[PDB]
Amino acid sequence: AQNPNCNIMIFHPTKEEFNDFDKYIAYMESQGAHRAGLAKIIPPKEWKARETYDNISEILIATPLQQVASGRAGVFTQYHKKKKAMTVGEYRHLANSKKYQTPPHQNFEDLERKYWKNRIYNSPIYGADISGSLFDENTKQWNLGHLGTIQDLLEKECGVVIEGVNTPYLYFGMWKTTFAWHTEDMDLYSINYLHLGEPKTWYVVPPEHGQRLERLARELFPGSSRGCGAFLRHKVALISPTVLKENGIPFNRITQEAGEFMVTFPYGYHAGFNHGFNCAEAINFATPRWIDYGKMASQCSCGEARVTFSMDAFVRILQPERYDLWKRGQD
Ligand SMILES: O=C(O)CNC(=O)C(=O)O
Ligand SMILES: [Mg+2]
Ligand code: NI
Ligand SMILES: [Zn+2]
Repeated sequence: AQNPNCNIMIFHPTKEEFNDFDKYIAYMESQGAHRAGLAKIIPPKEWKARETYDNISEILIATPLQQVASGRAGVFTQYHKKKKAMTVGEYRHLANSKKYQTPPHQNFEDLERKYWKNRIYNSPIYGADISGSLFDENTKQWNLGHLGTIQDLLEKECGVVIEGVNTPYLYFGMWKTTFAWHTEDMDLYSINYLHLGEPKTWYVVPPEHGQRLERLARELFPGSSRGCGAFLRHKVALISPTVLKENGIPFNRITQEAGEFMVTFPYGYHAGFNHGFNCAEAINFATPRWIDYGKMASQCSCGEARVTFSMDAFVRILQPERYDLWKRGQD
């Protein structure tokens, strides 16, 4: 078995190997990359996502989210308070203000220590979940707006044509902005490209050990667990690496820098934080190997998780027994 310790693997494809996206994902999996739940892909030196980022300031962040924490430094939840709209140029100036800017630090490890010590005492503002793309239309390789759609993959594997579309999302971050512990909708893959700015640190649990993380979460968030049998779908819970280590939960960590891709694999729980002002683009995708994970994915039916239009068909076809209850949650 390849990669039996479930380490995060880093890949350096050549420009020739960067042509065929599906084939390269399959290659990474042949080397055991999926066992980690997360892989890094460094593009060939010939490749670029677009020519420059000099003209992005007028993009609108319609609903910036202030991420307010509750709990203790290593075990907390966050809620999202909606703020007034602002442009990317306004948000960058805010990120760089004395109130929000990254503190002085020695290296990524020192900054990680400061994040876990101090995150709860601040409320950073995240420009998350903005439909759109920063890839140039002429970028032919690993263009996250030109991938094969999940609806087409389901149709190719299973023969059933379904409604829905699959488009990318932009994330504008600042110091301490946080993504809570989660797997993707319907335990899909994700791919994330860090277009510009400061790094993003990731934590990940191997898919084979995801249920260990879920059992810890039920212990640590006992009211949330009584409320919902899949409350990590709410995407609000944070647990620090120190707490994971104290409870014996297998996990790994890695820092993504500008110009790098990350791929998350089906049922790979992940969480993390931004180091300073940045912009990432991400989208979900599927392969043949995903189908069995989609059929088994947990679902929130309490009403909190509320998701996209296109998830309806995935539940309806892959999980017909659950469909009625899940849809009640959505309505
Ligand atoms: O970048 C973020 O805030 C969160 N991203 C992801 O969870 C992802 O790409 O799967
Ligand atoms: Mg602009
Ligand atoms: Ni994710
Ligand atoms: Zn729920």
